[PDB]
Amino acid sequence: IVEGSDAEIGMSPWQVMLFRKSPQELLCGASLISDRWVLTAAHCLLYPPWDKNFTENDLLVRIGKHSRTRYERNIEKISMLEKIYIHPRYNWRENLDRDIALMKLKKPVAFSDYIHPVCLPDRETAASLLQAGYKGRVTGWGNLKETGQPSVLQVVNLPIVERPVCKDSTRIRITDNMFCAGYKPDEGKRGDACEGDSGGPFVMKSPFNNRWYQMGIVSWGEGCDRDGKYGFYTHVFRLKKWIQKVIDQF
Amino acid sequence: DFEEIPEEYL
Amino acid sequence: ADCGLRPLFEKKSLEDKTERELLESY
Amino acid sequence: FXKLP
Ligand code: NA
Ligand code: NA
Repeated sequence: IVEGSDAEIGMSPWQVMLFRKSPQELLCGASLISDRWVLTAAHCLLYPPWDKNFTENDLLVRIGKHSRTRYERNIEKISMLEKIYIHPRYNWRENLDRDIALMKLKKPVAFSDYIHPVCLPDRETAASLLQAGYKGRVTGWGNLKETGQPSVLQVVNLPIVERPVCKDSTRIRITDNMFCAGYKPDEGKRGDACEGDSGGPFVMKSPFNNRWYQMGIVSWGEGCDRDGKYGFYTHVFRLKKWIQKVIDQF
Repeated sequence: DFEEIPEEYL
Repeated sequence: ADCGLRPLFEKKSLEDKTERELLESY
Repeated sequence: FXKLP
């Protein structure tokens, strides 16, 4: 995150850390949606062009974190996976359209003050919130500038931008399973996710049931916090039925 | 620049 | 799915410091 | 995540 802030303890109970066993690097971010499932960006696992192709036992999932680096000894939970599900039509060759995957943790995790699932939106919910001008919140441990690494979880609240503006800011083909958010070079504030944030959650707070809903997944952006450039997130509600379908189908 | 993690994890 | 009510905020009726930004744009 | 193709 760029021009963010540090997250208060327990601010993002559902924020997950995708981590490789060897070397011991933070691959990407993620989110807890059940006691058995983590939701991420497909391109965190699978990205042929950079020879990326991770497996079940190449990664570990660290829930409950706050410090980026430290093994938070009594607070955090480290879980083994059991099965990565990429969308069937993730488009890694063209524009990363349908950048969404599901993880089945080896065993359920237990909730705490610091570990807690985020809701998945419903049509009416996606339908009253996913409106330009409305702010959402991104969380992560990624670079602090395009180009350096945070001590603690970072946070930044961004506006949703009308699709015409997102479209006219890139030469990349923008699909329906995508939304963009950020400030325009003029609104006077800034911030945006960056490398290391992908897989991470874009969440909104319901003004109706005071609940938190994940509306997007940090996807891509040309750079991090460049003027007249916005971040692109996977539209979780549009990929909804697929998501249900795998949890139930399995 | 991570702290080792218990081998219980690998 | 007791989802999206944080133990340390909503459940104690405690707010984080930038959540009112969010709500004020709705 | 860093597009420009
Ligand atoms: Na365009
Ligand atoms: Na921008």
